[PDB]
Amino acid sequence: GYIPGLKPNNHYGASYGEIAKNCLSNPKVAQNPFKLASTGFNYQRHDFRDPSLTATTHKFGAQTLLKNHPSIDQKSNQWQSQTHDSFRNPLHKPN
Amino acid sequence: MREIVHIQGGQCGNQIGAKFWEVISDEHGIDPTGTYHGDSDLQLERINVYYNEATGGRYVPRAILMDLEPGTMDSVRAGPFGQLFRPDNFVFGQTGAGNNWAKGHYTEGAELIDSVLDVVRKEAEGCDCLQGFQITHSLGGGTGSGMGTLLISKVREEYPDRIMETFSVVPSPKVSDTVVEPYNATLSVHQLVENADECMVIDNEALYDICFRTLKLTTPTYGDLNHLVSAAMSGVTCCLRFPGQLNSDLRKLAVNLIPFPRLHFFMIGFAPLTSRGSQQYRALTVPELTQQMFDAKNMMCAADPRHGRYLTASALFRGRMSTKEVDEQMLNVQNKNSSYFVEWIPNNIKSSICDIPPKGLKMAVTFVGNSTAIQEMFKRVAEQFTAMFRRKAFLHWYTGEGMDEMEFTEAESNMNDLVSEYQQYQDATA
Amino acid sequence: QHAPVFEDSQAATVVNKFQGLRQGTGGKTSTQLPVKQPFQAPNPICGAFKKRTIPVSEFRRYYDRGDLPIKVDHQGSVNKIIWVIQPDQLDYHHYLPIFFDGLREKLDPYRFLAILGTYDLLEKGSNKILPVIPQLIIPVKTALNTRDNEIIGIMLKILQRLVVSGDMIGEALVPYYRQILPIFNLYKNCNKNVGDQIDYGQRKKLTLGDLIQETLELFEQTGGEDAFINIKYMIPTYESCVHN
Amino acid sequence: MREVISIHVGQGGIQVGNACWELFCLEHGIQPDGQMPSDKTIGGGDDAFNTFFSETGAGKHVPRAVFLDLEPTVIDEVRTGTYRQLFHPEQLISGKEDAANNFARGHYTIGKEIVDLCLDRIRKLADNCTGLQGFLVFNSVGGGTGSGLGSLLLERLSVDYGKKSKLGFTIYPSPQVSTAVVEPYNSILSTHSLLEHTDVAVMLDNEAIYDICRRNLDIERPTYTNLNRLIAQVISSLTASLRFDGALNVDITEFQTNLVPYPRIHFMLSSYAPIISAEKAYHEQLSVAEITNSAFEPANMMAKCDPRHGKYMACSMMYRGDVVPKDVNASIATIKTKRTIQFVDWCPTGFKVGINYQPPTVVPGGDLAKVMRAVCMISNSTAIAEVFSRLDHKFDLMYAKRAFVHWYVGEGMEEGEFSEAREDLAALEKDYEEVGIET
Amino acid sequence: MFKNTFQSGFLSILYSIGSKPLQIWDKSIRNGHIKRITDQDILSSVLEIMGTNVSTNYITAPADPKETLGIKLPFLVMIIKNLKKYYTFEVQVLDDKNVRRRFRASNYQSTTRVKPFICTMPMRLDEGWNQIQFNLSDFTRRAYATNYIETLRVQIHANCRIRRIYFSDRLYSEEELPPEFKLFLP
Ligand SMILES: Nc1nc2c(ncn2[C@@H]2O[C@H](COP(=O)(O)OP(=O)(O)OP(=O)(O)O)[C@@H](O)[C@H]2O)c(=O)[nH]1
Ligand SMILES: Nc1nc2c(ncn2[C@@H]2O[C@H](COP(=O)(O)OP(=O)(O)O)[C@@H](O)[C@H]2O)c(=O)[nH]1
Ligand SMILES: [Mg+2]
Repeated sequence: GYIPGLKPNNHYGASYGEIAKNCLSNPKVAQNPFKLASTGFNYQRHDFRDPSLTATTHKFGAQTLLKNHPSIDQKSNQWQSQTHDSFRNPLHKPN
Repeated sequence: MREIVHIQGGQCGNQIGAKFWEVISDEHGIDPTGTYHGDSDLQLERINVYYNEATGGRYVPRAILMDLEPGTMDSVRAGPFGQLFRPDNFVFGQTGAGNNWAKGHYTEGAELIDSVLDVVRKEAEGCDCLQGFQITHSLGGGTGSGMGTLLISKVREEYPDRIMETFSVVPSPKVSDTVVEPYNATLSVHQLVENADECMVIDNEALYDICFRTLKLTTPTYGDLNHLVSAAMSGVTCCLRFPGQLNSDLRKLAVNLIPFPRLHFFMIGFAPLTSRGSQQYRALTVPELTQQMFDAKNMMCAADPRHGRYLTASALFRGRMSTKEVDEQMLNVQNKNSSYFVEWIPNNIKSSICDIPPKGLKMAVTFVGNSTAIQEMFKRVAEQFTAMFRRKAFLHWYTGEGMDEMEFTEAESNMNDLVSEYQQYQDATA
Repeated sequence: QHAPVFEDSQAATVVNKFQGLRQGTGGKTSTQLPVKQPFQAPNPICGAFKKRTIPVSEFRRYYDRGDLPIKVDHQGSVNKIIWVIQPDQLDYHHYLPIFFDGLREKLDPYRFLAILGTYDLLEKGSNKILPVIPQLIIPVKTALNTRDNEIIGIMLKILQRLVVSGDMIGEALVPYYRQILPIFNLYKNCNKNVGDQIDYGQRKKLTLGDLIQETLELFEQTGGEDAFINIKYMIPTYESCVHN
Repeated sequence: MREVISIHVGQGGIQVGNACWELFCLEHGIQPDGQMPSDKTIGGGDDAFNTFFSETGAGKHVPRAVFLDLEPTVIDEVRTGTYRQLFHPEQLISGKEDAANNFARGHYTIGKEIVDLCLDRIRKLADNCTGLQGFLVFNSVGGGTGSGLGSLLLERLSVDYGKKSKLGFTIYPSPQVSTAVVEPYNSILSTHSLLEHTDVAVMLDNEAIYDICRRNLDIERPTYTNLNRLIAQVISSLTASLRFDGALNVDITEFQTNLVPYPRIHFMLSSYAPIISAEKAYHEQLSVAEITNSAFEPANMMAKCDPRHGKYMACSMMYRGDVVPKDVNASIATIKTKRTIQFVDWCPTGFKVGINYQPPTVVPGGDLAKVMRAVCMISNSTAIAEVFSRLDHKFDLMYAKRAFVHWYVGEGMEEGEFSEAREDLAALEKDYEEVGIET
Repeated sequence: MFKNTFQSGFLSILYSIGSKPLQIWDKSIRNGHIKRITDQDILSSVLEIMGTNVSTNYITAPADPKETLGIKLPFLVMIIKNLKKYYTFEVQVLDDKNVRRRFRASNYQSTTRVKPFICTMPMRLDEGWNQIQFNLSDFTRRAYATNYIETLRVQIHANCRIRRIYFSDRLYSEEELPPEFKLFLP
């Protein structure tokens, strides 16, 4: 049932136990930036405003894309996977 | 290393590139003035293929804006990011081809093309190890059709071992822009095929259909059409400027898509491309990218892909994605349309991966496929041209500038012949 | 024409029980009920070998009004042509394009007056053929565009007689290879797999596949040094002949 | 006084070759910079670093490899990463223009400008070692650079050094899934050159591993980074006896003496087990008897070839871990009893058993979980006739109209070369059948 | 097949002049074509095979697998028009020790090596009608130093025309041969 991580955004290759661990333990998947209510009554307070528009016409008509994309973190696949020791020990388990 | 230079001509060529560099400029993070303002180490690792250095620290686009009239090249400078072009690169005449393929191919282009070739020589010589050229031009414009086509001919006489990529926009039957389109378009292909290492057909008709069915944007503008074509520009060289799991240069793509020496015409497409308002809802997950790749509407050319069978296709997947499901989807799309794929070339789908997405997306796919459909464009162009010739309509300008009536019929044999011979492999079986 | 009495058409094995309006696919949502197969597109075949519909040929226009001097004698068993004037003086550069335009014609007597006329010019003609080579391509090209077994066969007999007729004529066809060759690609391997059983097409070489090969070979020997290099760009299947 | 020189050619070799070193680097307490820490030393025995490393006198060490590739992008990545300090600067020899999958390009026209330098670097490393046992060569057949460079380098080596043994860990194209479109062409040519110049070459087809990954690790999103790692473990297995203590060891020279019945038939396919993730690796005993069962399970074979369609010639199946010899006796006997594994008539017993104690290591950040016992098998079976069977058939279709041919004839190679490869592959087809016929 | 049968002077495994030219032989063609015609060099019927993909097309001696064509005839000869394309022909032999030897001849190969199962060698075919007398006795003794008992199989691929195939049993000149075997000049 619905690992919030896998289907929505593609995850790079890894173990199913490890990949699942990373998602439900990270932030997000919670917290309301706008404070709308579950009942559906805080609706009239929020404005439902998307800040990804400027205008157009008479030159260019595409408009840039919404914040659902990466930046700054751009780094090849080789970087993430290959490193010597800057990762959690496979068998640490403090006791 | 393995750098490229850009030589573009015609008003269609000059404007189209202007959004081509602007799109390229942002990706590397080079601001209009020329001072680095990027964010990543990889951003500059391969700034040498398209950009050159000079004391002062700013970068130059290795292009030579060439056209036969002063308006176009004076205008492009004033545009945004319009300061990058080197003033010495500009070359232009003082008469104007007047949409006459004769003017830009025998009488006017010849006189001026002597110098423009010199700048081609200088830029080409400096590079470390030249790879090839990417030519932009529209076959419907006299000066563009003639001067652009005559420029390549001598170029093939000096660098026999370098690749030549040409982007042409052919006049579709639905919407036409010049009464003399069929004459100039028919002549051009006679020489482009024999000289160009690769030429990709682009149809204006498809774009306006694309802008509505997918974009749904109410008011498309000449910017909108340019944006889509520019995007596919980065696809062919997307992984050449970055590291990745599987490198793929222009030569490798050519080595795997041209079955026989006489077939070097392709058609392209871009994805994902979803309406502005409804962009937050879709899920960008591998299959959604591929299915949008093979749909008829997304195809950049007015020719219907499913009116013929694919001889081969190459998809340059780009971004972060596991290779296995990248490959598995390709296999699934090879049986489900088994008949639609020619059966004497087993396993006829090619794949590639690059790990640097542009600004605004997490995954995308650039499509370059060779399909039997393109016979529709040549026939339709062939049919109209054959109609105007029997009555000597509009012929009297070309004949007055050094040409003879015989020269056109020689073109007629070539255009149709390639039309028939293209379909010869469309029906052969084991 | 005739038509069967369609209505009386009968069926025997099928039973005469009628299901009626009462049916219903509801209430029995099992896992093996029949599923309608969705409509599917047919496999496109296109125009590999369809007829080409040869256009109007110039031959009749000249003979109809009496401008090509030629007569159909009958003294011999088979019609043998007689030249009105001794064919040495004729301006080959003028009429020669007219003749090969006749290759298309099949109806008598033009078709008979078409081929036989061509042969005579190339036999006695020795040196004045060469200047006419550039203009000879146009009539022949579409003829190879006919895609008709009767039409295509004769020219192959025509071509062989064309090249070795005069010295140095063979090489001049090399730069024109880009136009004559195309058609040869299609029929290269259309032969009959009769096997051990004998093939009697010996007296009449109507086997299209075999006829082609002998045509290409004769070109390269007479083509010269550049005979082989250009050929490979049109029909890949060819294998070097002059070279060991 | 024992050593081996590693050669990586082509991106497929380089990327997998990159993988094979992290496993080798960790297995002896050498950090990426190459310097052994003065504290926290785990070293059992001495000279263990000598099998693949050479001392620099004080401090760090060096790898015994030479990387070759004409595409700067793949090579340039390593020199800017976290292993820059490891390799010797002037052994990553590379060019400027890509091979472009034209097998002739890397073997007649473009390759000749780099092969000369590559051999000279080989001369320098030959003198440094004492009694070199053999070379390990990695390359992906499906590429001209790997296929083109591999043939040229091997032929030069076979004449330069002589009788020394060489091993090739190739990666052949899959039955249905293949990335390139010209892979069939360069496959036939490659085997022609590699059949007459190599001692032992194994099969590592990509498609099979994808099935290997899915069944056990339970991961539907694999990538080449995970793929290559699995080959790393098998790389470690084949060499466990050259740098460690044991009860019954095997030398590399004892491979051309137990696994190749005839000079021609020397293609063998591997299999690895167990590979159980950390999420499930600790709910079973992993007995020696049961583990060897997974070794011969048809699905886990290293390549997409079902062994059940043929004979089993000889399986020099190795061990690492906590294996007592008495248990191995019970494992070999049980395999012969089963009726689904049938051998040849002229090979009564076809097992060469080996044992080593140093247990497999765990590479951080990977997928594998730690285990006690591991068995890697190098098995020669008559089923390999299939892989060559399909490859030859594919070649027939494309060359009937000889499409794609004219991109090669322009590289200077004679036309007759393409047909000649068919004689080598086709003739090989008739040989397997003759080996298996009962007399 | 042909065992316990007399073999002294001549043996006509294959021929072209007859009601049924090929009954013992078996055919398997995928892209080629098989037929017979009259040749312009020698006025007689000759069997011809042409095609591409030299390896795919062939015609085998034994009717089906799993049997033998053992013959004690010391020599092998064969008449073939030189078509000036790819050409091959291979035979398999049995030595004193129970081993299987097959020799394959190629016109398009210039380098030869012996091998435990295959021993390649080049040829040269001249224009005009020609005949080749493959020794089959010294060659086997020059590659493996093991005498030859019999020849197991004779195989001919495509791109050639053959009038007759026969085994010599001793060196024969033009004079000795009866009228039939001799190839009378046009
Ligand atoms: N096992 C494995 N195989 C790979 C990997 N990357 C590519 N391949 C194989 O390599 C084949 C294509 O060749 P490439 O790896 O792209 O490189 P190449 O063969 O050396 O040829 P070039 O790229 O021109 O240098 C594909 O068919 C894959 O099977 C990888 O990361 N792991
Ligand atoms: N993509 C794009 N194409 C354009 C634009 N404006 C014109 N065109 C194309 O340019 C063609 C006409 O080119 P033309 O001006 O005659 O070329 P010239 O003769 O060299 O100046 C038409 O077919 C249009 O499709 C534009 O803003 N964007
Ligand atoms: Mg490469």
